[PDB]
Amino acid sequence: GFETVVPAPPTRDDELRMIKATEEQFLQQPRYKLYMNEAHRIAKMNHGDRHN
Amino acid sequence: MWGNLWTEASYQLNFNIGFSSLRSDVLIHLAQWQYWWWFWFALIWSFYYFI
Amino acid sequence: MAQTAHQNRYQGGLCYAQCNELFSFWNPSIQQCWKGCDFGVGRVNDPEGRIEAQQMCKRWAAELYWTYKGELDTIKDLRVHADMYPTTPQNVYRACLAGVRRQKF
Amino acid sequence: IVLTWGWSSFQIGGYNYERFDDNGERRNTLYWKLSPVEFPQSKLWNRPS
Amino acid sequence: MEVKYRGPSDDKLECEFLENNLLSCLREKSVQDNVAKMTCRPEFLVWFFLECPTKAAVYHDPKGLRNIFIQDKIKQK
Amino acid sequence: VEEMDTIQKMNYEATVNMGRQDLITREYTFYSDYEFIPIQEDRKQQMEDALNNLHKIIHPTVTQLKKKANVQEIQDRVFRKLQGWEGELNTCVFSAKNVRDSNFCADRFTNRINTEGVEFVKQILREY
Amino acid sequence: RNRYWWYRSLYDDYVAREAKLAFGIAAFIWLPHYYWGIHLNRAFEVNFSHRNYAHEWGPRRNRLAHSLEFEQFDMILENWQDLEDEYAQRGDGML
Amino acid sequence: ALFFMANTAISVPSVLDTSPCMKQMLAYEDCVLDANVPQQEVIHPQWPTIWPRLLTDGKLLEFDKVPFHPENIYNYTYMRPLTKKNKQYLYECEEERFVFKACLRKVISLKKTDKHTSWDTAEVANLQLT
Amino acid sequence: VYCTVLAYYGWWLYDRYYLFGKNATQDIRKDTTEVWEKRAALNKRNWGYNAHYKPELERSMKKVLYADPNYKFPIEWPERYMAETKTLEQVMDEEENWEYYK
Amino acid sequence: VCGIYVIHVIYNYMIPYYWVSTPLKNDEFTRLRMKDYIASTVLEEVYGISYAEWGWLPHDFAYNRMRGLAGYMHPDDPRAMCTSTFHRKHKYIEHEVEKVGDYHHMTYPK
Amino acid sequence: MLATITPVLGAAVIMMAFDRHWQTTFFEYAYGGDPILSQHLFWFFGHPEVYVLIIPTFGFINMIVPHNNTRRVASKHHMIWAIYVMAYMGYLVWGHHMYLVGLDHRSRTMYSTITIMISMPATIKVVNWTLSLVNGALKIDLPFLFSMSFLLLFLVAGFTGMWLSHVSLNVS
Amino acid sequence: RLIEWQNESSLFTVRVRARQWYWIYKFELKNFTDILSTPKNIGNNRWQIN
Amino acid sequence: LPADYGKMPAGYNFLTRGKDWREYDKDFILRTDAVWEKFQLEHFFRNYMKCFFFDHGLKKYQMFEPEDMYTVVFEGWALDDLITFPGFTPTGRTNSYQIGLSPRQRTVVPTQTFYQMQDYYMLCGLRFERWFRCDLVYHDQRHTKFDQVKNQKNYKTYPCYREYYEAQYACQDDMFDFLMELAYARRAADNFESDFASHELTTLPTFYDTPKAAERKTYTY
Amino acid sequence: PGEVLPLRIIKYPLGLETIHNNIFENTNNEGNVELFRLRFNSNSSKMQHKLVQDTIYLTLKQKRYNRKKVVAPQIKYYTDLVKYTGKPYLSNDKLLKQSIYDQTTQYKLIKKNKKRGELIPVTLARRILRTKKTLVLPAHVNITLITNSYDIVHSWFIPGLGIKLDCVPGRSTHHTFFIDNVGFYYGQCAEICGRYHHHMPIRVCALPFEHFLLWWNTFGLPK
Ligand code: HEA
Ligand SMILES: CCCCCCCCCCCCCCCCCC(=O)OC[C@H](COP(=O)([O-])OCC[N+](C)(C)C)OC(=O)CCCCCCCCCCCCCCCCC
Ligand SMILES: [Cu+2]
Ligand SMILES: [Cu+2]
Ligand SMILES: [Cu+2]
Ligand SMILES: [Mg+2]
Repeated sequence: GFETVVPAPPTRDDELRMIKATEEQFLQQPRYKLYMNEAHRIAKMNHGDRHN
Repeated sequence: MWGNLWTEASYQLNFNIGFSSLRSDVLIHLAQWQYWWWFWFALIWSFYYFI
Repeated sequence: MAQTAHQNRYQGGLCYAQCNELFSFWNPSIQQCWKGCDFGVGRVNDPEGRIEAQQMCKRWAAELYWTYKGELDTIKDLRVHADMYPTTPQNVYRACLAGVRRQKF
Repeated sequence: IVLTWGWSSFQIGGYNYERFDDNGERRNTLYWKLSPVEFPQSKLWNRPS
Repeated sequence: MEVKYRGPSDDKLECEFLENNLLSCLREKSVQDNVAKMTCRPEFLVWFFLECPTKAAVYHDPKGLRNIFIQDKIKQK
Repeated sequence: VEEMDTIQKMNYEATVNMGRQDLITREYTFYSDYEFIPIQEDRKQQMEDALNNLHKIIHPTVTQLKKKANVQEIQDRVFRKLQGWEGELNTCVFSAKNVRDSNFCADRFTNRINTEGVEFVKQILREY
Repeated sequence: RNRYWWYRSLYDDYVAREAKLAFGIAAFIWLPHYYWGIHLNRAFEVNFSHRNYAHEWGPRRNRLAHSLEFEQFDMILENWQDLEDEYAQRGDGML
Repeated sequence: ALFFMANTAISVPSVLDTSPCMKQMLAYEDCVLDANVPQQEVIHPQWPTIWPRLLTDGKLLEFDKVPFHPENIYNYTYMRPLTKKNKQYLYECEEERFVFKACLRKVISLKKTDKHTSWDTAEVANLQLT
Repeated sequence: VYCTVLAYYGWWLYDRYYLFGKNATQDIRKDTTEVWEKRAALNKRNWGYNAHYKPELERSMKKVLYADPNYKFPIEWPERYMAETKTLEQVMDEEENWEYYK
Repeated sequence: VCGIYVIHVIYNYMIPYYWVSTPLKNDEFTRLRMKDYIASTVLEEVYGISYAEWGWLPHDFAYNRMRGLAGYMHPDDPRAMCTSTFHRKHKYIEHEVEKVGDYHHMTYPK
Repeated sequence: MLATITPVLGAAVIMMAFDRHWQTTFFEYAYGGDPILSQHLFWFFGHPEVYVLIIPTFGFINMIVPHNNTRRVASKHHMIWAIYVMAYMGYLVWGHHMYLVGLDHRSRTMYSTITIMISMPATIKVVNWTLSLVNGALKIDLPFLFSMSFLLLFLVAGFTGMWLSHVSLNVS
Repeated sequence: RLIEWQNESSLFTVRVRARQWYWIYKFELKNFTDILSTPKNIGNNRWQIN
Repeated sequence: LPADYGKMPAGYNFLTRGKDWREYDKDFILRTDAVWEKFQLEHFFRNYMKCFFFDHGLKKYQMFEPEDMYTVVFEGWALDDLITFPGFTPTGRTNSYQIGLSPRQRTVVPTQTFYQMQDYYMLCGLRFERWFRCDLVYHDQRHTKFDQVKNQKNYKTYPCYREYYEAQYACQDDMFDFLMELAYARRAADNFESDFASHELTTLPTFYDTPKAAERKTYTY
Repeated sequence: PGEVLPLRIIKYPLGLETIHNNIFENTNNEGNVELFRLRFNSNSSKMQHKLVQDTIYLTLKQKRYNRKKVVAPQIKYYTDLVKYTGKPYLSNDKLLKQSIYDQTTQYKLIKKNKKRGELIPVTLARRILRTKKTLVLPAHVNITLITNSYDIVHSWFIPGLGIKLDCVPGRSTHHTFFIDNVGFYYGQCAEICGRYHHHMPIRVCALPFEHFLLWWNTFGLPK
């Protein structure tokens, strides 16, 4: 149970890239899949897919 | 009485008709609500009169 | 969101959505994250505005909880996880900083 | 009995109380801007409750 | 708050107490509190100007204050 | 310690009295209890030295870990082995007849810590 | 609207004449209640304004009075120190 | 509900603060807060004269105090003399302190005379009617 | 059509609650960069941070001192609400060895 | 309506009461927080302040705004989340507050 | 309603007797019991008791007015549905007798909402009485005058009781 | 909205115990410190903790 | 402006003695009712901060606890528990300030575990159990390494202070006394809860029960 | 029961303190942080000492007013020697003057025959609402009231504030308490409790924080 290197807090460019990635992943949710915004959402969605 | 600061709040007389005091926010809200509750009956009241 | 700027979370915009996605739905840290979104509205893009917003987060954490002078300056890890609750000024500061990071424009 | 008395008596009473009795103020008070207001009559005595 | 009104007391004993406190404070603060023991109570100073208008007016008057200072110096030897 | 004011004297008396709870209650003994020969003072010191030697090995690893979960996991992994050895020691010391038996059991426990405990701890820390 | 629909909606019973006559009288019986309620609402607002002022500026005025009294003492102290300087010059001729 | 109260008195404004030297007092207090001085006696502009020991040794009481024993830093704050940093950052607030003291002295110089015929109805001029 | 309108309103509420991220992402792309920058500038508030004294007096020394870009406050604003973590002797020693800029 | 209300109550108040009945080794506080959140925080609370003008005059609204900002100061409160902000002006007229976020203290509306 | 509620009251009072004379500690907090359970059981009996006390008088007024007015009652089916709805909703409002004992806020909101919604079935009765009093051949009788007195008293009592479900007023 | 759900954010705590036919009010020791650490509104709505 | 503007001159005594105050007359504005308002100020103070009365027998200020109007008026002759007035502040400064809520304190056992219930009984039990665990760890080291040391050199705060204060806040003194009786009964026998606990073998699995607990958490800036 | 065993290995809890981002409360003399502890039972027969009661409270017992027999003069000693004996009475101008009357006679005449009228305020007519102590609290601030009862259910009922808190045995109910004005409120018990259900009065004085602090330092701090 080792640990990984913690990178320094991101600069503004890295924050903007993170925001862009989050919004692009937000755009991918089908409108007929009613999963709320939460930390586990994506995980839940994956689970749901497998369940289906 | 706390010096000349009259901390007393009720001053409720005998044959009192309403709330004991209106120095608290809850009772002020209740008094205003009751007055305006009695305001909104006119038409209904008038209706029954004619009946 | 009694401490934030907007009546409902939908007026916050994309930043509030990212704050919701950051923590689990029962985690009260989201509200603190929302305050970060409030601190970095016209400040994130300005190079010194970002530092000002981080200072605002530090002041907010110091005002919510009793804090010591060096306490918020010696945090080893500023990363947050889903189950991070605002039980300490360090957690409040981390949530506020994460909210600041997610404020585009 | 049904309409005129039940819809004007309390307003008349409050108006007379403020006009003549100064709403029952204890006048020996210092600063109006720092004193609570003696409210006019607000509990209707012509309603059963 | 419902604060009632009562004018300045001008009571003989109360104003004597307040004036003794005022004289002690004047003697202490005139030497930047270099006394061995300081008995001045600043708060009562406030009350001296709230309940002894006659003595306050005497103290403001230069001749009255000069007389008070001379008598205090004689008392203190 | 004599010269002090009333408040300081009362505080000193309080601090002294809070440490004599062991003294006051040593007179109240129970007849029906199962007595055992206690671990001797030198064996106590040797066991504490073994524990400090264990803490010497784990200190850099736990102080270089920034996650509380990892440190708690390291603590739990060692504690199971230590608890098995402690159970063996408690059984063999409670069932002891003389001080020689208690010394034998304490020495066995200390030797287990100093021989196998350090090896197990080193393996865990290398894993982390 | 629909006269037939509104003339037997209330449990097939007709009270439309009394409903029609109710509006005219009901248009005036509410005026004293409304005006006195306006008076009461203004009184409540004034009381809340006084509560806000006393909560905020109540403590501040007491500090201002405290500073006024301290300033009176300061003026008296300056005059007393001038007298002390004069007595330091005139060691005992002042008395 | 929506219009249950049927009226809202927006005409009545906030009570106007008509204190003599309130603005100067608040300005001086803000300035002193900027200095970040542990002693609270500095709140009064007359502190150098009322508590002169703040500039020499800080002994403002002759052991007649009840703030508990000196076990933590937040004890005997008035028994702590002003340091060089405190003195500097208080000197930076000297003009506002002087203006406050001048306002106080001018207010003290105001006396009630016989030409104040509007004394018995001074509430209206004080703007107490809303 | 009343049932259809009620169903549409219910679906709108459900979609607003559950697709908040997608809706906000779509809304953020309906305006260009300049418009969003202007809106952000209009909504910029201090929120009570660094609300130190603002000199309104014309002769105030702190007015010129604050106009100076090299002015150092005695303590940083976020540190004005944090408990001291050093002994009183250390505090007094540091303050007595302190020296003013300029 | 009554049946829907009762089903809503039993969904989040009765049944979740039985989820945790013993002390938990892992993330006990997390699980207890989950159970409590799905019950303590209700939707109506937000409206209770989103339309505060229905009974709060301007000055009473200002005083209750400072009071609410004080009373919901604690960060670890999921009920403070999902509650409409107190950093708002009275819809009819606002006396104390000139701008929404122009304060001298972060946790005080003035 | 009495058939539904009688066993609960019987169990509550039997438990009280056992607690008094056998020290079963049913309502003693020290070793497991809870005093609030007694209030829950008693009021679950008690509110339906007041409803079973009041409904037959509603029956009394609904017979005299049609008898003396020489016309059918305004709507008998709606009055029957109103009393049945009041009876059914009387089982979910007992907690308005226990607002201050420290019930969870969800329970208080449920009890208050259902208690306030009682005003709608009760208004149906008043409207039906008023509509049954019009457009008919009226014969003034002593039972009729007693019915009018009942109508006034019930109006006042019902309005005042509706006020009591306003939780903030109920605290005072 | 004003008289409930605010237990966490309170200046200090008082315990009211109702024995039969008189009341008992208890102030815990911590309250003392809680009364020493109280922000004060100084100047133009600026708060200071001593 | 000199380069030393704002620098305090050496030996500055902050003294205003012999100073011309006629130069500041343009830096402040006094309204026409300044003379009237001043009096009002004094009046209010004289009747608001005067919760003490001068006594002729003692010739000093005395006071008593807050009392109702009936007792002050119709029992003024029968006054009990008169204490000499000590002053609002020790140094005579002003204390009339508007107060607010101080910053909260860190929580070890959150209140949000049981917050739907207005009555804190399960929360009281939980907090006391956590404190009792911490105490079972440190109870016998208190007088040698913690608050109860003889000399302040080795003074350290007891590790369970925060949990103790949380448990005290959540529990009334009666329930706290019951729990202290239980704590004594379990500390006399040295009954650690881990010696008996087995219910984790009869509890449903959860995502939080994974063997790799440290790697379950995803960290993100 | 059983025994305190000869040796116990105790895990030091980690992360209970986050004051300065340190999760190791303990450190030995060598400087190495400690994860475990050894506890020994030296004496196998001695009893274990009871937990010392840390809790210390300022307790105010508010009971109904007790009738006086005589008006005792104010007496201050130097000890056992009367330094000053006086008969103070609070004058209408707020001065503790020396009374020229017989205070016992005034007390007994008020007790016997006092003038009353139809429209007499509750301030001047207190017969069931009198207590010997007052609960003093600050105004415009938040107080958590923990309500509980020793024996049976009572109701702390303040009509002026329009509040009522049910004190229930075994229930430590937390209430928020905010008073937005300076006020002296009387109150009663509003849950049937026995003989003195009627005579169970309450007096709560909400004061500004300066006056509350003066009361706290003068009457609360000395315990
Ligand atoms: C049979 C008698 C009876 C009846 C019919 C009712 C009917 C109602 N009661 Fe009553 N109640 C009691 C007897 C009764 N009650 C008793 C004995 C107690 C004591 C319990 C205890 O000791 O705690 C009690 C207690 C009690 C309480 C608790 C008080 C407290 O806790 O001590 C409450 C509120 O929570 C309440 C409410 C209601 C309501 C909403 C109705 C509704 O059913 C009323 C329905 C009527 C309407 C709402 C329609 C009104 C008609 C109009 C058209 C209104 C317009 C008219 C005008 C404006 C005048 N009741
Ligand atoms: C929910 C419903 C409630 C009401 C339902 C019905 C039941 C109650 C019925 C009451 C009936 C009236 C009783 C009171 C009668 C006196 C009125 C009174 O004193 O009111 C007090 C009010 C208020 O008096 P006040 O000014 O002293 O107010 C009280 C003031 N305080 C409280 C401060 C002390 O007085 C008036 O309103 C006086 C003016 C009206 C006078 C009317 C006189 C003429 C009557 C005409 C009758 C009809 C025509 C006849 C023609 C014949 C031709 C031949
Ligand atoms: Cu009921
Ligand atoms: Cu009782
Ligand atoms: Cu009782
Ligand atoms: Mg009850």
